[PDB]
Amino acid sequence: TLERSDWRKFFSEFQAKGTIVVADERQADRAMLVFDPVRSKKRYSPASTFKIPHTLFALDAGAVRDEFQIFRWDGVNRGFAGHNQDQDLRSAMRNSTVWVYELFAKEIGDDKARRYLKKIDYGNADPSTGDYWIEGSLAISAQEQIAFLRKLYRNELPFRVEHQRLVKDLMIVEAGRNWILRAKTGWEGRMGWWVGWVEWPTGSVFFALNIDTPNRMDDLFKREAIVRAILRSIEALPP
Amino acid sequence: TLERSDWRKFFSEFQAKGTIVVADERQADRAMLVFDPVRSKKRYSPASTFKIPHTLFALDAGAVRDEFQIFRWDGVNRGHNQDQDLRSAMRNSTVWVYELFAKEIGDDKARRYLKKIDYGNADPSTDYWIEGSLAISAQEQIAFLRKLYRNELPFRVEHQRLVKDLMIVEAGRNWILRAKTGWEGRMGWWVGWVEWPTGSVFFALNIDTPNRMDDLFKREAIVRAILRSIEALPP
Repeated sequence: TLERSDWRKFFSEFQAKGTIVVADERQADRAMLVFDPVRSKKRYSPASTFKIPHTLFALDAGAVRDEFQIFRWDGVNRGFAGHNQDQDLRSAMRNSTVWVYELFAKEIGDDKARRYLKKIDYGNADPSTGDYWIEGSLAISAQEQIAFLRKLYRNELPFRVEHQRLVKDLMIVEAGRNWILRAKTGWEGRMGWWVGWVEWPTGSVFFALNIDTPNRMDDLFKREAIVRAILRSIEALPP
Repeated sequence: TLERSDWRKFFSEFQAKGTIVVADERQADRAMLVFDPVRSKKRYSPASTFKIPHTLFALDAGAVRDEFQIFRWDGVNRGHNQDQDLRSAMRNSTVWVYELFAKEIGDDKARRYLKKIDYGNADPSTDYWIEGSLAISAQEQIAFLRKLYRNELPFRVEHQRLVKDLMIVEAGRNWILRAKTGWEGRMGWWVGWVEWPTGSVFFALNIDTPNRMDDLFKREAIVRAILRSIEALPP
């Protein structure tokens, strides 16, 4: 691996404190790039980035059939336009609609959740807590997120390939003729994430960033701002 | 269906002659929008738009394992000159890769697949999808695409998802454009759909190409202009 201490300029540009791991697979046998190596190995609640493996759990357990199933909103104003309405998997993913996944968690159960977490060796694989991925015991590091994402990319997770493909499709955030950005944000109040990858004809560039959010909601834009600036600097995103 | 004769302005804007069928599912119980209904039902060689079903045939027959398998370029300069994977083959309409699949699949199996999905006239008599008797209409392309969208085709759902993935041409935070171009020489195509939170908007256009390659840009130009007019693509 290679430390990129010079990347501090990107974090300072947005007055943020955090870490980022970038694994560029476009060429062969390349070192992972990391800013703040120690923090990159520190485990934190995955927050909504957990929707990536959780969707696999839900599809595997039959808690959700496919991308067309609709889950009905209870009418409760949770203070999120994206949340205050019926949802399908894509809207739930795109808007981090936690209540939908709370439904899945209830149907899956704690015992099965533990088995699923163990089979994918996800962080501390501890679902002790309803939303164990937000306020529960579950925690994972930026480096561990990269390892997990690479397995999903390669269809190497112990789930139906159809489910792995559906989740990768749900993760689409942006795309051009020769590139596709797949990612997921996360925020649990004081910690924010943005993990995913951008695929190019010669290979994919994985990333996992987390930052503290002392300004709460006002710091959320920094997640994508920092990652995009870094990705652009290594030509992993169009200029 | 609803004939949008007023859409003639989009074709003339690009000095083109053709047809387009648009199925906007963002709305409940609606008719498809069509320019030149007669031509919309006329069958034409699918050309490279055939790569959508052909990839399913290839995956199903094991001619290709996944999106990571690499097919080595023979070094012939076809004017495609590099090793390819499914995505590069799709994006660039790399016919030789599919000629490879066709050879492994065989004529009998190809005919079986075509009849199973009742694709156009389902006739591979002869690249049968470019210079053979195989032909399909714009309306038939829409029907086929809708089945793929719904994971209703007679193939593994994982294969249908992979093909839909390979078709990605552009995307935004809440929209994804999946499409495939085709050109048989005298005419060309652009078929696919754009997905939005409230539903998907399917399209199938074909136009004549008297100016050959100089007319190719018109395929996307006309469709994009029409999609924008019904807010199916960002302004």
